[PDB]
Amino acid sequence: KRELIYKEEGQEYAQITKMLGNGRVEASCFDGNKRMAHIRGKLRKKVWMGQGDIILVSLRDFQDDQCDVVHKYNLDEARTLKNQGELPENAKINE
Amino acid sequence: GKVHGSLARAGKVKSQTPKVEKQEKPKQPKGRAYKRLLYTRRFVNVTLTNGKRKMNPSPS
Amino acid sequence: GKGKPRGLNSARKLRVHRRNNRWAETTYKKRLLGTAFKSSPFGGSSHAKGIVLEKIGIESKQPNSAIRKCVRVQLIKNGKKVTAFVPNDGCLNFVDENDEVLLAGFGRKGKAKGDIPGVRFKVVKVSGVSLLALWKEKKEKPRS
Amino acid sequence: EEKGWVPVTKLGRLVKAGKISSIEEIFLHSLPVKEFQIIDQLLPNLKDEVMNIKPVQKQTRAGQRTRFKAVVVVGDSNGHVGLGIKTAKEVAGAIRAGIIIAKLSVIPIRRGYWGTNLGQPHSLATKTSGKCGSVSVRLIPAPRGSGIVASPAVKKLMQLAGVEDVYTSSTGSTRTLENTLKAAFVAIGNTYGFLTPNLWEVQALTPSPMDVYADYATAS
Amino acid sequence: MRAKWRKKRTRRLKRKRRKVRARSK
Amino acid sequence: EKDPKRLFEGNALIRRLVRIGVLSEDKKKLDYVLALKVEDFLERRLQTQVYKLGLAKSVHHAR
RNA sequence: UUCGGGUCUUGUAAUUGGAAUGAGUACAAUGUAAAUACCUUAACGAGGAACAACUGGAGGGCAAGUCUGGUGCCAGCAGCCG
RNA sequence: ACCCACUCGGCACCUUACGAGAAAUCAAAGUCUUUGGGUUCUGGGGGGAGUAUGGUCGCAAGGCUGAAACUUAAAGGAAUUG
RNA sequence: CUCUAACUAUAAAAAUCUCUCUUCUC
Ligand SMILES: [Mg+2]
Ligand SMILES: [Mg+2]
Ligand SMILES: [Mg+2]
Ligand SMILES: [Mg+2]
Ligand SMILES: [Mg+2]
Ligand SMILES: [Mg+2]
Ligand SMILES: [Mg+2]
Ligand SMILES: [Mg+2]
Ligand SMILES: [Mg+2]
Ligand SMILES: [Mg+2]
Ligand SMILES: [Mg+2]
Repeated sequence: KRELIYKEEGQEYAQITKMLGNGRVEASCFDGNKRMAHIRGKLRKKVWMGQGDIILVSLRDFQDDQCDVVHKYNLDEARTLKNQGELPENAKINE
Repeated sequence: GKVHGSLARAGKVKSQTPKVEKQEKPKQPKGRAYKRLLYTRRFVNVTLTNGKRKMNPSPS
Repeated sequence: GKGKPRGLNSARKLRVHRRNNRWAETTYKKRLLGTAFKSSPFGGSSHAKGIVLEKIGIESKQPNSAIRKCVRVQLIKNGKKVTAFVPNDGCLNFVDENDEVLLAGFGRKGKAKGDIPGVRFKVVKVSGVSLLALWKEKKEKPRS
Repeated sequence: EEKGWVPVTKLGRLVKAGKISSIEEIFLHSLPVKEFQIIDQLLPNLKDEVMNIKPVQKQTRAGQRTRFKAVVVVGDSNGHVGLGIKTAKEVAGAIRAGIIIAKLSVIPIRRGYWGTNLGQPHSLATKTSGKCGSVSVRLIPAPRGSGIVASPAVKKLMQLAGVEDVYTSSTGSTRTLENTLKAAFVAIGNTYGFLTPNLWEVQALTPSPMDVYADYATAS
Repeated sequence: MRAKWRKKRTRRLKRKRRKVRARSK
Repeated sequence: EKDPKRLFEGNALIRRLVRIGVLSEDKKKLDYVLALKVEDFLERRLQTQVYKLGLAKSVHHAR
């Protein structure tokens, strides 16, 4: 059990819209945007991802539309987060 | 945690490096004197004849 | 043997043989086709200044892993648009979009270098002052 | 350095008896050499310079096993050259075996003149070539004092030869060192293997030393 | 890929573009 | 050999080299002047000749 | 025999003194159409002789570190391999 | 018609290196750094691509002629060991 | 130093596959 990672004014939590090739991903970000994110190294083939997950993503302060994955939540931490209210709860994802 | 700050800071490690200040630095002789001093260091004040010249040896 | 013309009065055929064979090596062909001016946004120029449009971060190639801070720029001398890398770590904050930047070559005669694809151009002077000077804080941008 | 050296290879026995003045009487009669103590005894001051220790690998069912090939050149800078390439698991053993091999394959050369012969000929006597793989090496004689114009490896080879001046030219992929050194060594060894026109006279074919001194060999 | 089939694709494209040009005239 | 251009220009070269004295007075042959071993031209520097004459005492002093 | 002469030579203090002069000044003249500038040359003019040599690099090509601190496939570096 | 022996010409074959090459191997792929018998035609890293266009021939399929922009540090040959 | 003989006969199906590649002088 690892502690979940909070946002520190420069990264935000997003929902994978679809899965794109070559390390890209489309992330519906909970800021009213459909951003594009990259597989940050140290995580490419060490932590797998996919459609219908919740990922912490760090935004590029100079280039807006593109951003990079940082940390993903394993079906436990994201539900906790929506319980506190760190994320808008209107996006419903349940298997 | 996984990242201390926000990635792509565009010059991050510059800001977090610990600054250090040049010490007193006695003036090394320059020009002809520099060449004389270096030649004296290498070939007439010979330090290691045990095979390798191994000059500027790491302190260990 | 050595099936090239070899008589004492065979200057023309052998010379034109060379004249047609030289069209194979790339440097000579590029030199005479004049493609260094129609192509190659640097109009045969070692340097050219341009105006910044935005600051895009280009992803590295496969074995390396990093996100190199490049910058788009529209040149003045011919109007064409191109990206350009920003060396010398602490200098993306020096870009200040909509400022003049003096681009040079990038070490590979108009070819992408190493792990930084889609770009072939360095950056040496911005706002008149040198990136090497800015990075080591010997001079400052007047900020016009 | 126990100089016991029980002499196998009858020639060596003669060398032990001190009945050979110099390796000339060997080379003149094309006498094969097998024991390195012979070349140690005759030429007293061999100097060696290992040129490269190349790692070499092979694939077995369990990982990669590695040896090292030492390419060491030996000589005395007075008209005697030799080359030894030898491989072993240990670097030191490899270089020692390469020293032995190079000492066995000592080759004498023909130092000639660029023109207007003077004391102590400086350059080669004839343009001479050699080949190994695609390394095709060429040596052209040099005017006195022009120095050795060659690649680092060939330059060291020429210095070990004693030739103070020779121009070189190599074609092919001289990136490899073993092929380049072997080809250059063959070329420098072919200097005698080329009929120089100042040698019309056919000599009376002096008796071989191990022929006239076959009695002292094979100590019963 | 096998160059036979790449050439076949290219010739299919040639046929399509030639038919388009013929319809244009 | 004996070519008048050879005989004149080479002899002038020898004359200059013995006037400067880098070449010895015995090796005047147009052949020895082909190998000089660059140290020799250094030996005729003003500081070097001063030190060999004295007055210098650790050449840098003279320098 | 505890030593220990230091028996044979090197440097380390980076402390202390006796000499010399340029770079800058500058009387004057020479120089020049007039001039500065150069060559001289009075008087000045060196102790940290602050009168302070930068520019690149230290895995290989390629001389030179497997010393220390920080970052932790991020920042970047890297002409090619990395 | 066979057998023998000799010769001229062709498809070839066997042994071999004393030559060749990177090697597979070649009696020509030799007589080549000891570079020179006469001659035509091809190629200059790999993709783009034998593609775009321009011709040119063809009823048609297409053939011949034939690049660049750009991208890349390899693609490839031969043999060796697993 | 003379020698030209013996033979058998199967093909069912079987797709896909993640990091991480680096060190030899005495
Ligand atoms: Mg990323
Ligand atoms: Mg100063
Ligand atoms: Mg520095
Ligand atoms: Mg450093
Ligand atoms: Mg080095
Ligand atoms: Mg460190
Ligand atoms: Mg650096
Ligand atoms: Mg090509
Ligand atoms: Mg193609
Ligand atoms: Mg057509
Ligand atoms: Mg193969």
